[PDB]
Amino acid sequence: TEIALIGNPNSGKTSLFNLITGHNQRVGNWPGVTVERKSGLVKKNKDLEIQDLPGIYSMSPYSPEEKVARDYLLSQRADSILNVVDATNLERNLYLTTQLIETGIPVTIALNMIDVLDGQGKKINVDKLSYHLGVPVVATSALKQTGVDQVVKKAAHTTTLAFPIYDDRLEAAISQILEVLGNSVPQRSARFYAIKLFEQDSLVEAELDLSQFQRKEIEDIIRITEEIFTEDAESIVINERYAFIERVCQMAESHTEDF
Ligand SMILES: CNc1ccccc1C(=O)O[C@H]1C(=O)[C@H](n2cnc3c(=O)[nH]c(N)nc32)O[C@@H]1COP(=O)(O)OP(=O)(O)NP(=O)(O)O
Ligand SMILES: [Mg+2]
Repeated sequence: TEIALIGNPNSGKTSLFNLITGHNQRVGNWPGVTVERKSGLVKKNKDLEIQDLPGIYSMSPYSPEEKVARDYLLSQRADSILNVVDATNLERNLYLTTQLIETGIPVTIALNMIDVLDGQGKKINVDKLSYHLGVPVVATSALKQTGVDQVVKKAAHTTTLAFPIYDDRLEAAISQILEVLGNSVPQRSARFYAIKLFEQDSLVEAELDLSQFQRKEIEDIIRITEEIFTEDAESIVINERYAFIERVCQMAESHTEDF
């Protein structure tokens, strides 16, 4: 079982990797430490091979190091994404998370640096956060060495799909683009690609070898949807992503009992 450590730079990926595998890979207090993939067997379960990757802020990234993690993800090798999330910068970290879920590779969140959040006198409702994100979440600290074995066990158990649901009208366009795509994208990641094409992402547009006919249909779908939303395609998706994350964070900061 192949488990990939994916998350923003400086979120504690390698720190967790080292704890999990017994390795002593490079860890530092600045973003951009890890620059290539490192594999290692999980000590407590030798059937699992975990992968340390350079940090990434989104799936439309701006450095060669970020490209290593993106290419790795879209190569379809991973069985599990162990998404390492900085608990003290939750909203910013969840941007990538929502794109990761869209790849259809099951996501498990290591809600890391929980000890820092503790010292800030702050709290995250782990169960609400997991419920609204539709993924398992385990609070971890690579510093205090807590939750680490638990989150790996959980990630492993996901390899044996709910996505963030946006505005109906955007969902209608994503479904239309999915139809146009057919088998021209890997089935598991289809939604990730459909959304990126809606956004007119340069990388995805160059990567996929779509026919003129597919491209014209997608163009027409985008134009129709922009007129429906009275907003440009790029903004539609970014805003939907932001609104989803905002709702999620408000749930995550809510410690009231649900009756
Ligand atoms: C006391 N440690 C720190 C507390 C706050 C900010 C930085 C540090 C620090 O001395 O450095 C690393 C570490 O110990 C610290 N750290 C990691 N996990 C925890 C954690 O769970 N709690 C605390 N307090 N600090 C943690 O964060 C820093 C980043 O860790 P990684 O290099 O593992 O991050 P990455 O995701 O692999 N970056 P990249 O390769 O994608 O560029
Ligand atoms: Mg690292």
